[PDB]
Amino acid sequence: HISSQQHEKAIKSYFDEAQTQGVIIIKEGKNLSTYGNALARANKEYVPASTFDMLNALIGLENHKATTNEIFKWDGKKRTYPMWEKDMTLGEAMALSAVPVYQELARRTGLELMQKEVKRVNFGNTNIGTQVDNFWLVGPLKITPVQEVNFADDLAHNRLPFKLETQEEVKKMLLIKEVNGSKIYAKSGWGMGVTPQVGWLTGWVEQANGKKIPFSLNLEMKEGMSGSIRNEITYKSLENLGII
Ligand SMILES: C[C@@H](O)[C@H]1C(=O)N2C(C(=O)O)=C(S[C@@H]3CN[C@H](C(N)=O)C3)[C@H](C)[C@H]12
Repeated sequence: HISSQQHEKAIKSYFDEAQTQGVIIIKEGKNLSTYGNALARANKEYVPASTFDMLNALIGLENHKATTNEIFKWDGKKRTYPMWEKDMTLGEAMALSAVPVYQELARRTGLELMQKEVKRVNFGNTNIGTQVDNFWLVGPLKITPVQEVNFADDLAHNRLPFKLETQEEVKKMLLIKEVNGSKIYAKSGWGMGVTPQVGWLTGWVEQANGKKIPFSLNLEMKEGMSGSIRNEITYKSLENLGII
């Protein structure tokens, strides 16, 4: 019905109007489409930031460093975001993007096991360096938007090298919206200790019929933008292409 010229124009506009630069890669079956107002970002490397939480969770549960019911006690230190100053499960930590909890998990896994697991899964550039607790925030781990949607495709279809149980455990943590009768599973990332800042929203749509449509939005965050513009742009784009 609508031409691809209009889809492309509309999706470019969503990025234009938020005063950023970025892309969203969508995958339908085995076919990858690139949209936004900066198409050349697609194969450039950025730190994954809290998008890593997904894999971190996978590794931790697979290797029995945590339980889905386990309560990570707040240590009582002042937290940069007060929504973090509480006890939570990996699940609650996923929604809140509670880095302290994910750092605990990283420490439990340990640098050695972390390095092996990330080679094994072949995630991004696969280098995690020497600091087990911040590699996903400031480097040297980097990944492309194309890689991210492929990782999201793997996970949506349970193709990652981990028990099915582990995958389902981690996926249940990822539900962020129900729209129309479709479900949006995804994780945000905001890389604040890199210059310029990067923003991510990776996951998939599970439609009523059962098909799964993976996506990765990636754009530059600039000082004093709201994090939800990542969501908003993603939603409009999925809706423009009638994926929701
Ligand atoms: C919407 C917004 O308030 C909140 C949110 O969501 N964000 C995310 C996210 O999507 O990864 C983070 S992560 C954190 C920021 N500083 C840490 C760092 N060294 O980069 C990592 C914020 C808490 C920001």
